[PDB]
Amino acid sequence: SEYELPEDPKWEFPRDKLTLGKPLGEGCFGQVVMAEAVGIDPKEAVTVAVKMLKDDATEKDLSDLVSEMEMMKMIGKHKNIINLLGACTQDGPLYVIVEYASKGNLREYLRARRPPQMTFKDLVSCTYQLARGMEYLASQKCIHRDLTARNVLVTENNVMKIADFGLARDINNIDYYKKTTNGRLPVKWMAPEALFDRVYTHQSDVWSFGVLMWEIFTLGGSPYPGIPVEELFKLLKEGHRMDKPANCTNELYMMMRDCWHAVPSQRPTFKQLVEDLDRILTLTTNQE
Amino acid sequence: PMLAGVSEYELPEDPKWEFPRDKLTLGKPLFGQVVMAEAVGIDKPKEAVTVAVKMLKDDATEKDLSDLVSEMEMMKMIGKHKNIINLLGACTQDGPLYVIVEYASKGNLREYLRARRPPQMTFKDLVSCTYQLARGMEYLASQKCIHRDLTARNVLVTENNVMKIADFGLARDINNIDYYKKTTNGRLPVKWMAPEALFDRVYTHQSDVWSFGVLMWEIFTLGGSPYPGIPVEELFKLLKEGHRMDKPANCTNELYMMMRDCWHAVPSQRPTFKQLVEDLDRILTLT
Amino acid sequence: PMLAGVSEYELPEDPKWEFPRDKLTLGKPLFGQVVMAEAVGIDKPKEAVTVAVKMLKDDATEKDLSDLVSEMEMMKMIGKHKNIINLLGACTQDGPLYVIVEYASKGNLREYLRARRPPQMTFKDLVSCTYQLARGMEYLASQKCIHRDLTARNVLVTENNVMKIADFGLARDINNIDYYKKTTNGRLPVKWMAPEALFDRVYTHQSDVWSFGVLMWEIFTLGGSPYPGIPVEELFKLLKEGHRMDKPANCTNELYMMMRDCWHAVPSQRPTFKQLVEDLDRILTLT
Amino acid sequence: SEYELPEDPKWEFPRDKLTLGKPLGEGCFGQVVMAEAVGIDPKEAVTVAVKMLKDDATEKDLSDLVSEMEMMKMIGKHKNIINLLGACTQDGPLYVIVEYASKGNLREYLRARRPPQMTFKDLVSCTYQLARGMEYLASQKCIHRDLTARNVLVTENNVMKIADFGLARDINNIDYYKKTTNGRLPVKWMAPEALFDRVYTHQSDVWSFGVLMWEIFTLGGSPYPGIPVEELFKLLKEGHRMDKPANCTNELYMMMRDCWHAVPSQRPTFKQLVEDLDRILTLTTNQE
Ligand SMILES: CP(=O)(O)OP(=O)(O)OC[C@H]1O[C@@H](n2cnc3c(N)ncnc32)[C@H](O)[C@@H]1O
Ligand SMILES: CP(=O)(O)OP(=O)(O)OC[C@H]1O[C@@H](n2cnc3c(N)ncnc32)[C@H](O)[C@@H]1O
Ligand SMILES: CP(=O)(O)OP(=O)(O)OC[C@H]1O[C@@H](n2cnc3c(N)ncnc32)[C@H](O)[C@@H]1O
Ligand SMILES: CP(=O)(O)OP(=O)(O)OC[C@H]1O[C@@H](n2cnc3c(N)ncnc32)[C@H](O)[C@@H]1O
Repeated sequence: SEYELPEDPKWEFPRDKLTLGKPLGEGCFGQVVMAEAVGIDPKEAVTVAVKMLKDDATEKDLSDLVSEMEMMKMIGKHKNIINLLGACTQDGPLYVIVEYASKGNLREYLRARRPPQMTFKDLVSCTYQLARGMEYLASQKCIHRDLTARNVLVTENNVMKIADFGLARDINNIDYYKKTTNGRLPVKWMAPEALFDRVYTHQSDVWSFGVLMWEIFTLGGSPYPGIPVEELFKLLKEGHRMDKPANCTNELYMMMRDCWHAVPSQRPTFKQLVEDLDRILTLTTNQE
Repeated sequence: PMLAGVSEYELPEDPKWEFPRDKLTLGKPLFGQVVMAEAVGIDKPKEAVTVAVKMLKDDATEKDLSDLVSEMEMMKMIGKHKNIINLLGACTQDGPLYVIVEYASKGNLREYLRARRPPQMTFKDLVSCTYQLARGMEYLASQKCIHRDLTARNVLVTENNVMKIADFGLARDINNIDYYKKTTNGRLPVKWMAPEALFDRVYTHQSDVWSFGVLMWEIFTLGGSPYPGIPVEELFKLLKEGHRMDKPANCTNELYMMMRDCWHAVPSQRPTFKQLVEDLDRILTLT
Repeated sequence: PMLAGVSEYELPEDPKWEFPRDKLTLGKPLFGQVVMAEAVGIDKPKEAVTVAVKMLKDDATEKDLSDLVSEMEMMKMIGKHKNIINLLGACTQDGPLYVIVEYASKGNLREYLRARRPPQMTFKDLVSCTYQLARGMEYLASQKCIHRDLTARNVLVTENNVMKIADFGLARDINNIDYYKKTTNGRLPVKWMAPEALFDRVYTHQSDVWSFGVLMWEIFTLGGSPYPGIPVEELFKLLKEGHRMDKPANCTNELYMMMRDCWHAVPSQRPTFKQLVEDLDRILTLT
Repeated sequence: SEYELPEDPKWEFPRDKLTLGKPLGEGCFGQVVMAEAVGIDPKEAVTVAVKMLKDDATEKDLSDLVSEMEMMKMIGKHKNIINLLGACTQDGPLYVIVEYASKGNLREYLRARRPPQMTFKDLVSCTYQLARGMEYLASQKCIHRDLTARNVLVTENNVMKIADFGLARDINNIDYYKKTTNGRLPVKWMAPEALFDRVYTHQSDVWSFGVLMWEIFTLGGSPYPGIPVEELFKLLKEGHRMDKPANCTNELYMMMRDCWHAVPSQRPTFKQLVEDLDRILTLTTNQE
């Protein structure tokens, strides 16, 4: 065969049962399009999203798409993680078929529902759902490395879905100590040890989660407003951190600041973040 | 003297190229982002000229930042040429990095050609476009630079329909070092890569000639996508097996043989950019 | 609770594998350095056993440190096996990283065989050595590890002449990820690399089978150097052209066909380690 | 041809005029052997050193050897830089032919001439020669990146020769800002910005020179005695530096400490180091 990907029958989807449709957008690393997959699971046609390469794809783009597919299989299913539905890997272009999220990414979702709509309780719920998704990811021995609001999708029923696992790693046995340089990660979401010390652990993902929390409570704001990525390397070393969002309580801001402790072991674990957010969410949810 | 900690930024000064931030007004958008802008005095010290500004986005990675800085550095090394987008200035101190370059009102070549397909491009125009690009590459090669990302999407077109080679973020300076067996090329567009760039960890001017051949095919197909119907996923093996693209409809046998020569498996058997310029000049004259 | 700044070291704890520094006495030397040592209680809690300790040198690089840590991590993943050098313990806290492993009194296989060439090795011994190594690799592959650096110099021999696969610094865990198109392999020994590892940015268990074939050749030549008279400098092109090593003098047609099968260009056409073990067991029994 | 290296006639040496001899040692990345080259320059046979690959050479080893050859051609000739004499690049294994230094590397040279022989003036002279070599290298727009005593050779006439350019880079036009990760450089000779900030400049080589100075004045001592490379990353960030060698004056120790300023622009330039060392050397040299 002229193709290269190995067979994995349980996940393979027939190409003649997939109808590609409207493009959902370009990621410079490939493209996602809406599609109809018959019997992907009932011989019913369900709307899905398909990720594939563009004509100017590089070997890194191809390896990233394949890595994302492999990581999703390892992670497994979870309410707060975009679900892998199947793939077309044989006799043709690589198609990774995933759950379609009609409301788009979290940043645009929040920006479109700003006040002159999102309620404070809705923001806490979003944060809780994502903490649960990350707590699950970490328990599956996966480090995401690219947790941003743009990389979270929202379903028609407003469910938060962590997505974009192309940069994620499997740390079940190897932790890449001193060999993960991290030059392809978004600087404004990176923990200091990821930027300077060639490591990346679950605690580094906790730092990114703190930045994601800030994005949520600013209803889709861009991190470190007015501070170019160009001067952030030295500012971070100097202890500078983002300020408190207007629609954030002291308790939630202290949580963000704790995720940003310089010492990784001083940051909360995702298990602890889930416990605290469950308490806060419950108390902010009307019980009448 | 300078006190310590005056700037938290990192780029060194280069006064001759530095442009005042207060003289630049960023406009509508057009790895990073490019936006139109007005630059006062970059040319008449009071006249505002329309330019393009490349900068980082909020989700910039260290590779993105190093690529933008590398592009700026390569443009200074290469120097000015009619068929290369020219660097006009840069804001590198006390703020975000802005690389200011010539604005090309007609967009990239791919789109340019696609929008001018028969229902306004003439055969002579296609040959002219190809010759201009061969001249730009001959100059770039003489300046000891390998571009590595030559595609029609990376060629811009000005108001006066001048072809401008752009996007030097992946380019390398091979004046003294050639990166033999240490350039893995995983960030280059597969459909434009020579076999030795894909498999053998090298990249020479002859690898750019292979890319030029693909660009020629894109041009004579009026912005068509290379290896139609062939996924990049199976191209690695097809290329080793000797497969090559077919002749575009609006292409003469002479021009197609030129493309095929750029795709010889053995790099030294491909023409040099100097030879391509000489041949295209002759063809253009006889057209 | 723990106060901050108690340790300036970086490795996380793993108690079950940690060995007391005061129970380890470093001896004479044997990327880093390996030295003999005496470890009290690593086995009788009062008995000192002779072991080998791998550690960094004063000119260690971050790659050297990450490689030593990776080797330690891979050995824990792989688990114990008769034909794999076993990990005994490690000192990772409050001091230099010491990876403590089984001491093999007879050195590496290359030297072992060279010192036993006819003026004490028998044909049966060579087959036995090969089978033992096939068994070790079959186990490693079942544990979803790709070694990537299988050479006779990376095989150690114990006092009881047991073959032990060693040097897991370049090994990878492919339980869930296979590194497709992202493993460039520039740090692997060229003369032991499968063509797809050299040219196609992949590495699978079938690539280790190719290396195993080269190891078989090293074994039946009593520690000879692969591709004699052929510089690594011209091997890239020779390999693409289909060239393969000749049959060693002390090798039967059957064993040579096995080597040639490990060197099939198409990876799926090579035997699996499981098949190699089954075939070698039969040959060994008929010898 | 089955080989890959391009021709460069002016430097090519005939293989039949080169006789390989005794091995000078293994560098794990290749091997160096003594040899006789006839007419390499007079049809006289001069003793030279030849660097070549070993049978287990990797692609990095091959690319490093070729890079070293290319860098030496760019640097040019200098009294304090090991001289490239020629190479055999066609129709056979790559041989890079260089000046033979009979006294070996500087670390062993100093250790073999310790006191129960080196004089203090000799140590200052060694340091001055190396500063001159580096001042020249930097003016040629080259960053060495691997300046250690083991990487300095000494000739029969006690001339200091900077060697091992396999990790060096040409920064005539490109400076590799934020794209030089430096994971293959010896940690104990690395400036903090080289370790943490993905950059490498001439000022980073000045830091390494300070460590080399310490090696010289301890007569071949190993840097950061008793401090494992494993804990140096955090100790460096915390401002820790090596102590003053016994046979070092306050003036020379202040020079070392200045080479180790955390801020690169605060370190002296090689031009300044050469000027100060020339003064110190002159004053320590008997003028009777
Ligand atoms: C941030 P980027 O690299 O563009 O990210 P990507 O290219 O994956 O997505 C491009 C567009 O398609 C959207 N998108 C990606 N995956 C899905 C999906 N599964 N369902 C709905 N929209 C998606 C994404 O939010 C964005 O609007
Ligand atoms: C190939 P890519 O990564 O999209 O390239 P880039 O990130 O520079 O995208 C810039 C967009 O604006 C266009 N563009 C880039 N530079 C200029 C310029 N100097 N003048 C006019 N248009 C430009 C370019 O063709 C594309 O449409
Ligand atoms: C192939 P290399 O990089 O030399 O490999 P290494 O750096 O481990 O060198 C170690 C030296 O001591 C030998 N050696 C390594 N490990 C052991 C061991 N566990 N027992 C006995 N000898 C060993 C090894 O064969 C070589 O001679
Ligand atoms: C530190 P390493 O990697 O072994 O360094 P290398 O392998 O280049 O050198 C190995 C041995 O050969 C010595 N050597 C290298 N080059 C020369 C030379 N040009 N003249 C004399 N000895 C040399 C070097 O000092 C050491 O003793």
